[PDB]
Parts: sequence; structure tokens; C-alpha cells
Amino acid sequence: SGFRKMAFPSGKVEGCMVQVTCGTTTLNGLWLDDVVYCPRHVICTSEDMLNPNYEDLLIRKSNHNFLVQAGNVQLRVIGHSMQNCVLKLKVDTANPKTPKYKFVRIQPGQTFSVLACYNGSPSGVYQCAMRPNFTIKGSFLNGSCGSVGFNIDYDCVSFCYMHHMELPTGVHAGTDLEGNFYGPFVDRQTAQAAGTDTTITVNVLAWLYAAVINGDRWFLNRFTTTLNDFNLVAMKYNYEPLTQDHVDILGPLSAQTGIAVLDMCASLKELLQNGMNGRTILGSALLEDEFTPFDVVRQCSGVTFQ
Amino acid sequence: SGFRKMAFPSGKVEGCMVQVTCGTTTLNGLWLDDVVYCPRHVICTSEDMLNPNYEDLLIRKSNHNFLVQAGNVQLRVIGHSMQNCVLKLKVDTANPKTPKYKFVRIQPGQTFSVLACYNGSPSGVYQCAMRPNFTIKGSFLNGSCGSVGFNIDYDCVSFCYMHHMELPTGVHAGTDLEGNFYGPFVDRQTAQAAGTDTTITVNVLAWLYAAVINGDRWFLNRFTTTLNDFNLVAMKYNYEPLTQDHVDILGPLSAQTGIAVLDMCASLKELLQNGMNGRTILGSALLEDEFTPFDVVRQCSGVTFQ
Repeated sequence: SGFRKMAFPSGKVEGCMVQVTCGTTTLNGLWLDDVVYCPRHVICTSEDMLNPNYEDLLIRKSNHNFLVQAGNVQLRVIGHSMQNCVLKLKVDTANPKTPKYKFVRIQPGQTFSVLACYNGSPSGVYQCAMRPNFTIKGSFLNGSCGSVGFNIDYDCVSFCYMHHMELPTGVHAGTDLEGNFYGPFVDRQTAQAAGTDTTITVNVLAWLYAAVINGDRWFLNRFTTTLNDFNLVAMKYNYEPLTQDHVDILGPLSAQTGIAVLDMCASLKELLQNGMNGRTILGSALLEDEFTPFDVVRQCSGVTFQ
Repeated sequence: SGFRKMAFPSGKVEGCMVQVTCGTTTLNGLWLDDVVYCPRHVICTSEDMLNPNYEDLLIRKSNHNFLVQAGNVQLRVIGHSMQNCVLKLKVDTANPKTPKYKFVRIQPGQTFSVLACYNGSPSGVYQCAMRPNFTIKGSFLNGSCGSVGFNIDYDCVSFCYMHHMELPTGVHAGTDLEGNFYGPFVDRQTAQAAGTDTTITVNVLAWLYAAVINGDRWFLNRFTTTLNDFNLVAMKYNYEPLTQDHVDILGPLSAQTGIAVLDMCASLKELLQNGMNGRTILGSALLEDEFTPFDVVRQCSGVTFQ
């Protein structure tokens, strides 16, 4: 019983975090085998960030311009290259703590755990979602750049996010581990801003199923809806359209609870039109959209990771 | 920027989790040096739990009745003893991954991270508080018993909770790592239930300071209050009394924001009397009480742990 925002255990990632310094900038890097991955903006001065040419800036660097520190041990940089917006520093030592891992580019609406780090040292772990507008609502202070997001599948760490910057509204932008930004953002000082966001409908529905599993049904009703009629309401409330693929994904939760997907859609429609009337669901007075269907099944069924 | 429920990095604890089996019961244990700690109810059958005499049950056990598995490796039990409600199994191997650690009994209102585990394998990490009624609102399924709660201070893991059971309302009860229950609970099947709970006032105030730090002031007002007058309202809303020691603890957040503690109390009083009027604070439509003053300072200032 119970339902909490739950992160993956972070130990496999903690053993990969290092500090990278270039000039006056220190940030975090990810050490896997004999390569350290970090944001390429580590090579920039503040003046560079107005309109940097990274190819031109990087060709001017030498290996000894990069200081990599793993705990109390300096790693010697022996090569470097740039892949999109990620810098890859080849070091003379393979990380003995490298876990099984893969790099994965996620879709909006997916969740992941973040290990927030400063000066190469982990500070905390929390759970996030990739918003529809390709930002994350993280918790990051100065020096957090290079911190990573991940999921774990059995024993395999799937890295999906590296933190690059904070946008004017206080939300965060970053890349996959191959250096491609999520969203339209660039690693340059411009007027770029988060676009209008929407609520992740399939996730709200998953969380309503979690609430039923945990023994609360107050928000259910006797109605159903068509997919098309539900999406008319969703659009009105700035919710993402619900697709047939989303309905299919919710199949297992529907089967476990005995509540047809479109019947749960009718309950969400009534919640959107009438509000929660001072009631709560799973300890929240608003509709929560940062649990995926997979997250609900994992927490309500008890999957582990060795 | 940002503010999330943030757990401590769990790697130091992951390396301590093992599986303990006695008869038909399997649960989790904590392996530190050459001792495994677990709930003593592992020795009970379901019939035993109605009215167990643990001294009488344990004297009948042999070392070979306890199966301890660390990953794929069996640890041989070479002795056992009971301390309050915790069983201590001496094993023939010291855990090479034992971190620096201490055992600490916490006060109600304090927070800690939980590493939820099943069959000795970590599943997830989340942040909890010890409620005033000495329960926790965890997320635990069958097999989670023996999972632990902890805080980290520099490099030292302070263990403060071991999970023992779920109460009828779905909340959770357990012990310190020396086997003493929090609250009046016992490791026997009885009619025991959670008492009435209250809201942790000093934590709500800390979270309002976090909101101001992150740039939101909508709920502030021009009023102040006396400590005594505030506590009259707190009692009416089922909030814990605010003590002078709590005011002192909030000193640093007050100094950083320029908002006197009793002025923040006047804002909380107005929030209790008028509600939030459809507004949110730090993404919540209710007043959050599971962040301590220390938690706020850590997340808004950026402390790490090596």
C-alpha cells in the first residue's frame, strides 16, 4: 500500500560521476569505460556564449586544458572529440565501476530519475518527466550542468538526459547522451524560452488507475465516452490528445482494475469539468501527470533491479 | 531553481541489502561488517504472530535455519542474537561494501530516504517523514519488510528506520536499527491502529520559505502574529504547536529571505483560514509538511555527499 514519487536506486550512476574543469568552468561529467561525457559548453567563456563556434573553440584546446577529477584521483585526458552538444574526453583509465548501460533518446511524457550533482559529487535523486514542450521541471543550482537522467531495466542503466541549462521560467533544458537537445534549444545565450506546455493525459489516467489499485474510487462514475468526445474536452483543458496507442498501453491497468479505459476517461472528463471539490487523490489536490503506466505497474507490482 | 522531493543517493545503502530466509518467510536484511540486521518476526509462522514469545521461538532455532543471500552468494550464519525487535545474524564474512555509518533514533517530523527492497534487491528510493503519530506514509508491498530508511551526512550513512509492518489504514510502522518501535506498536497481530495525526507546522513554514526563495510571494501579507496567537489557530486546524526551538531553527531561512518567522506564521494563518483560492505553491494545491528546514537549506544551497 501507498504511492510515492519513486526514483530508481542511484548507486550504479553515482560510481560514474566526475568533475570536469576547463579554464574557470567546473561542471559534472559521466565516466563510462575510458570516456568522460560532459556538456560542450564547458569550453566556453561567458563572452563565448553569445555566439560560439564550437569547432573553432575546440580546435584551440589541448588535452591538458581539461582537468578531470574522479574522487581524489586526477584522470589524464588523452584525446577529445565533440558529438553534437556533448564533449567526449578520452582518459587513460577505464572506470572500474562502469555498469551495463545504454544511451536512449526518450519521448515527451516519459519519466526518468535525475542524480543532481555538484563538483562531481552526488547531492540527491529525484523523479522527473520530459514535458510535452521538451523541458523538465528539475531542481538544479549553479554547477549542476552535466548531471544525468536515467532509467534502469534489470541491471542496465539507460541514460536519457544530460543537464545543460536553465531557461528564463526556471525550467531546464538538456540533451540526450549523444548530445542532441530535447526541443528546439541551443547551447548559446539567446532569447529562447519554453513554449506553452500541456498536461500528459495518458499519465493522468495511469495515476487514476494507481489510485483505484490503492483503494480509492470516489472520482469514478457510471459514464463512458468516445475517444473523440474525450479529446474535445482534453483540448479545452490544455491536455494532450489521447491516442489509440495510449489506450492500448493502459490495457493492463484497465484489466487489473476492471475499469475500461474509456470509462476512466469519463471520470477524468468529470474531474476536469467539476474540479476535485476539496477532495484529494493519492495525497494530491491536483491531477498528477508525472507517472507513466509503466511507473504505476512497477510500484503497484514490485519490480526490482539487480 | 526548482524544488522537488529529493532523496539521498542510495548507493551506499544498496551495497548493504541482502535476503534473509527462515522457514517459509523471506524478507530483507542489512549487512554491515559481519552482522545482518532484520526484523525478528522473520522467525514467526502466521500462527506464531497471534501471541509470539520471541525468546522461546528463537532459542529453538539453529544457525542453519537462517539462509542469508547477498547477490548470488550465500553467507553462512555463525551466530544470532536478538536486540529488542531486531534480529542480528553474525555471518562469516564482513561486507566489503560497508560504508561509514551510525544508527540514529529520529524525532517525529524528521525526514529520511527509504530504499524499498524485495528479496534483497533494491527497487526504488523515496523521501518520507516520521509522522507525529509515529507512522510513515510509505510505499511498501509484500516482501518489503526489512527495507531501511536513512540520511547521509558527508560520507556517513545514519540509518534511522527498518520497516516491519503495514497498519490497517495502509500506513507503515517500524523500528530504529536497534529494534525499538517508533510509536506504541508491537510485532504481534493485534488491533493496534494509527492514532490521529497532525500536520508538522515547522516543516510547512520551511516549505513556504522555499517557495519564497524560488521566487513566489503571493501568499505573504503585511501582518504578524504572536507565537501564542498562532498556536491557537494551529490547534484549530490540527497543526502541531510551534515551539520557540522551532522558531530558532527557522532563523537561517528567515535571515536569508528577510521574512521574520512570526510574519511567515501570519501568512500560514491566513492560508489556513482562507485556503489557497485555487492557487498553488511549489506545484502543490495543499500545504506540504514533509520538508524540514534542513531539507530546504540543502536543496536551495546545494550540499553534496562524498
